[PDB]
Amino acid sequence: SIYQGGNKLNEDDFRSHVYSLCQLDNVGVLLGAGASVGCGGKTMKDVWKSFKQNYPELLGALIDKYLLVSQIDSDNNLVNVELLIDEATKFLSVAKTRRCEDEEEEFRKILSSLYKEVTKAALLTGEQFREKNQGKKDAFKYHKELISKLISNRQPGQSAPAIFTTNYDLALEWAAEDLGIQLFNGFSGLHTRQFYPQNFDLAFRNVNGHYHAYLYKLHGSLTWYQNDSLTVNEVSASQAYDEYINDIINKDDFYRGQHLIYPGANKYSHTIGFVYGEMFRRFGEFISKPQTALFINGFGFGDYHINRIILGALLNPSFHVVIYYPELKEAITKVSKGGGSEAEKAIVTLKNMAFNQVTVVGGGSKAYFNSFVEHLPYPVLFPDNIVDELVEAIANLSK
Amino acid sequence: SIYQGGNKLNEDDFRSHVYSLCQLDNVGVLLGAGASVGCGGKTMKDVWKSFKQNYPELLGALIDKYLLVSQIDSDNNLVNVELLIDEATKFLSVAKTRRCEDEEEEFRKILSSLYKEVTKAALLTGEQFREKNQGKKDAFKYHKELISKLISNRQPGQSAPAIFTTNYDLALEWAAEDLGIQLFNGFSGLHTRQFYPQNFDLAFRNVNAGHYHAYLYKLHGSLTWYQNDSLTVNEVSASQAYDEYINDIINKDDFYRGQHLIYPGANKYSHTIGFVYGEMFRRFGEFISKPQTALFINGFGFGDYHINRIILGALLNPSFHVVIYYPELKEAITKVSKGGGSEAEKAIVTLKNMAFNQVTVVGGGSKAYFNSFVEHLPYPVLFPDNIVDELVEAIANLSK
Amino acid sequence: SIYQGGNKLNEDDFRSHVYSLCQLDNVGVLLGAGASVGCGGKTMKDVWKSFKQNYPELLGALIDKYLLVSQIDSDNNLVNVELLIDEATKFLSVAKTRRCEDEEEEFRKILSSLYKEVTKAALLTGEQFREKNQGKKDAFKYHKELISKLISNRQPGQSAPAIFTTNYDLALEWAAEDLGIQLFNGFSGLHTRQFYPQNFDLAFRNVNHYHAYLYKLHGSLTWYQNDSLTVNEVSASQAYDEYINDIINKDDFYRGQHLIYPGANKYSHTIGFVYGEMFRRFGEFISKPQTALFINGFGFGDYHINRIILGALLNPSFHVVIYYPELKEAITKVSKGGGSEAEKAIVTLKNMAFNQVTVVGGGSKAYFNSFVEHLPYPIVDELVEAIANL
Ligand SMILES: Nc1ncnc2c1ncn2[C@@H]1O[C@H](COP(=O)(O)OP(=O)(O)OC[C@H]2O[C@H](O)[C@H](O)[C@@H]2O)[C@@H](O)[C@H]1O
Ligand SMILES: Nc1ncnc2c1ncn2[C@@H]1O[C@H](COP(=O)(O)OP(=O)(O)OC[C@H]2O[C@H](O)[C@H](O)[C@@H]2O)[C@@H](O)[C@H]1O
Ligand SMILES: Nc1ncnc2c1ncn2[C@@H]1O[C@H](COP(=O)(O)OP(=O)(O)OC[C@H]2O[C@H](O)[C@H](O)[C@@H]2O)[C@@H](O)[C@H]1O
Repeated sequence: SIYQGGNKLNEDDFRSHVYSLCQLDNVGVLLGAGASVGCGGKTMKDVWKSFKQNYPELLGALIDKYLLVSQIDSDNNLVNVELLIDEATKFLSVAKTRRCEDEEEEFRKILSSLYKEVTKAALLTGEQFREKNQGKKDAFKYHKELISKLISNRQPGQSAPAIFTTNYDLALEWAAEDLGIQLFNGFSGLHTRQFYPQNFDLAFRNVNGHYHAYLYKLHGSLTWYQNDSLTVNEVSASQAYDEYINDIINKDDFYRGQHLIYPGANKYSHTIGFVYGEMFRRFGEFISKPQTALFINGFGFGDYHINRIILGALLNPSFHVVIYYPELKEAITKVSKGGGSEAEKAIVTLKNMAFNQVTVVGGGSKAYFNSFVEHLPYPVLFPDNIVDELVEAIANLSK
Repeated sequence: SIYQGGNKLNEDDFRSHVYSLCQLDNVGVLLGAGASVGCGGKTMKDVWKSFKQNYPELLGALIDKYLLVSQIDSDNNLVNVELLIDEATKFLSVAKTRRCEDEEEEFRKILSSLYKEVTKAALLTGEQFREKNQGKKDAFKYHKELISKLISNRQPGQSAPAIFTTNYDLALEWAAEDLGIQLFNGFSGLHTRQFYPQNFDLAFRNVNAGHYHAYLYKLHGSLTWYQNDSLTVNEVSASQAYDEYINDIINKDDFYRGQHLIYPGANKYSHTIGFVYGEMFRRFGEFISKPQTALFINGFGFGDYHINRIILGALLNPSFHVVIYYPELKEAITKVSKGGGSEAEKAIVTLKNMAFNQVTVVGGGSKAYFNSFVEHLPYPVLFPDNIVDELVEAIANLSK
Repeated sequence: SIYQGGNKLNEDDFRSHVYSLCQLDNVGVLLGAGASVGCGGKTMKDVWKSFKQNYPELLGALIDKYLLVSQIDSDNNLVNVELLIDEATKFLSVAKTRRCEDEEEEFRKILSSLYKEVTKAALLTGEQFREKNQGKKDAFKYHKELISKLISNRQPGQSAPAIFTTNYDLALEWAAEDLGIQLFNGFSGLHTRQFYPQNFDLAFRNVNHYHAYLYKLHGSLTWYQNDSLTVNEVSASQAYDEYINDIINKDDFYRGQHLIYPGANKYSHTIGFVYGEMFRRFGEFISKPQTALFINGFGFGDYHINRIILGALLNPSFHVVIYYPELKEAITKVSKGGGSEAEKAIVTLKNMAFNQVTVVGGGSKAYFNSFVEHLPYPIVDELVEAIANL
């Protein structure tokens, strides 16, 4: 269930290790798309089912004329969405050069439908997306505990925690604004909010309140748009819903560059994108510094970039990592049978190393977001220890 | 029924935490109108009960014509005094603007008939208000104990304790004058006492090194303060105050003309002649924005907007600890579970559900009274070997 | 006329004195409603005249039945509307509580008309109010200079400049945003903004870039109190889509205790708390040592600001500079028997025998624009265009 360096580890020692791992100089987390399942989110598996059910006509064309997907994989619902986008874009680009009008519309329809399906699963509240004070609900009660535990475990003279994510939903912002705390994401201004890369080096100070954190979104957001003027703007949720989200969801018009996101395999296709590179540079720079700990939850290991970056970080004798993977036993069994997908071989390789700096936690339902939040400890405000634990010695001498 | 951070803890851990808190850089306390119940005071509910009995026709007119209070709200004892006073003042002002005649005098009578109950309930002793040695009785023992416990625990090179209150009575001055302690109030002189804001930074000093003193802040004025036409604040003794201007209030009727400085109102910013009220709150705000600070609250009912806001906004510091006493706690949770309850019943339950270790809430009914509050305070240890007795700790207890 | 406590000095002495004042520890700038006329602002006189000439049918009722407008002041255009709105709201609340059905609908018309007249003179851009980068226009040019130089004067290790304004229009925010400088106004968040008073003591510092404070005395067009008992804030576009557009382009509709401008709802603690906070912060700043305050665009028509300014003059290190143009006319009016209490208060400061007060009067001598270019002084476009060519 719990492995450290290829061996087996118990529970009490695991808790003691986790407690000691939160006292280092740098602590950070990385949250995937499975972390927001309890708040009302979806998963890429359900997107395929929704697309298949809602659009029964385009699937036939895709499987018949263009041979972009196999029949058995479609029936089993085990197809990769992040890969079909690249093939569809390549097909669209090839046809547009030779002036073939019939194929362009048929591929634009597929792209518009798939993008419409993707965006709808990030609202988390349906039509209630345009209301206010959504952070007071009971669903967003564990994010608040996570933030409180991450920030309360700090000593004066240390650095602030950092949070990395690969989602689009506005759960972290709502949870943080509920408690009245401020997060920094490189934006500033109210009426005209822009992106300034140098706003990541600013911290609070008392002239005569010391509670803040950073937040990096590695794949954009649902409220960021570009006007092609080499600038990026951010607006509120109700403003965005009134502007373009409602039209995209309901009017079923053709998709354009209303909002910038990165669904796909090759992230370098967007040449004029200068945000993605900046965020990944900050991630890589944060990793390299010594005396660092990192907790990973909700990640499916389906990205070449991230799991290629992680592997090279273990040559530093000051980097510790904790990885949660629910369905570990199935992957272990299936790799020995001949092999499986590329996502599972990576996690199997990590488990089998011989360094005492990698820990993998499995166990199905007990390696979820709630359990991960529960494992984090509370600080001890006031540290005799010479007789305090010796009082119970009299009690246990009463056999 | 003791909670911190949403969890629960026992008595021994609570007492150890209380002992730990008392030896910080700064220590303070905040009292309310519930702490004077044991000394002979009364709450606003008794004030309303007396008013409804003593003025039948005024209540009837209010119910029938002016419609300020509904028939169902009054009988079940759920009315409010601050909002009623504010609404009556607004109605009087609009009546004056409309140049009315009967409404003006009727609302003047209504307003003048209300301050009498407050002044009557603020005496704590009755006819013996203008007498000497009032602190020698047995009704002020616990206040003396609290003052002694607060003063004794301090170490050389630290800051003097501070006390805040929202009362009109003199339960603290009588107790402090019996022991010989010299409180600093913000006044000077004997034959003419004036409010100088610059005296809040003065400390005693002996040429050969009495050493015991403390500060007192009254947030809502006092019963012994009157403002002259020269925009000055003067303080007198109890005997002179009783003799000159407060005797006529009880015996006679309709003779209230800004005689004493009190704020029974929900909002005080509309009143634009009071600057001491803004003076005390600056010190209160400055006190709770310093590192290594602790604060105890007892007798407060969370009925003030400004205090609630300033307390809530002060929890963002990482070196602030607070203890709150609130006797009827289970009922508030039960009423909130249905989504209802008053705003006061919601402010307390919101605080209890925080995820920080820097907040503590105590309930239990009769276990969270003023008498029990003083008992939890620890006596200092003088000479401490304390390292060899811990060896004997196991030996001493050998029953079986 | 340019007099310094009753004496006269050349321009060089004035420049040296203002330079010495600008080299103090604490500085502050106070602006009134007269500062907005440089880009499309309006004064009380013009709006009152327009209301008189547009709705004369209900002015007689306001005088005969309610007794709200002084006839002599109305003819002389010497009436305050800010107090009138507050008393109208009080009257409406009293009528609603008393359950007077006939009288309840009467005050809706006057309140709607007053709010329609008020909001027409605060957009400053008309129908283009909901666009972006509106601070880039040439109209908001001297505001950039004022803010930039005020920030530039401050030396390292000292405090930050403060700005007090009575206008309730989005004027300084555009200039601050387009300049590239952050300002703190006691609000935080993006999706749901709330008012936290304790934000006026924060600062920035690079771990390996300054700011300024703004105090809106009477609120703004964006601050509004929703159904919940909390104070919020919205952007210009959202407010325009929500309520600003309707009240200007609708027949008759009134919500009630919803909006928090201009200094209107002071009878509610939830709404009066912010006003009290601004008053307290102003008073606290005024009563600090070695402070210099610059006044401009204020008509001295308030019974509260004048007295609190007068009381603070006890300290020998509190300098006040006033910019009131019509000084010689004031002297001529004072010469005869007739006079006004406001102008008597204004001319009282000229009876001082110490070199701290300096009153500037005349024509262009004391204007909000001219006041801007009195403080001392402290490409990319070509490259941007070259890049934009592709
Ligand atoms: N309740 C739960 N709590 C935690 N983890 C869970 C839970 N339920 C399932 N899981 C695990 O959550 C995981 C679900 O994996 P998926 O979200 O499809 O893969 P990814 O995270 O790489 O996709 C993120 C995409 O978002 C970007 O836009 C890019 O397109 C990324 O590819 C499995 O391990 C489940 O067992
Ligand atoms: N024996 C007791 N010992 C301690 N506390 C007690 C006791 N009995 C009751 N309490 C608590 O004492 C508290 C007071 O009951 P509340 O009805 O809020 O008092 P008020 O209405 O007279 O005015 C209270 C303040 O609110 C106003 O705005 C003014 O600022 C007043 O100062 C409750 O928690 C009681 O349970
Ligand atoms: N270009 C100009 N240059 C100089 N002064 C000017 C200019 N244009 C106008 N003025 C002067 O600007 C002045 C405008 O005076 P008022 O608008 O009454 O002052 P406030 O609103 O700031 O005062 C606030 C109070 O007003 C409310 O009623 C409440 O009582 C508020 O508390 C006149 O003297 C003009 O000559």
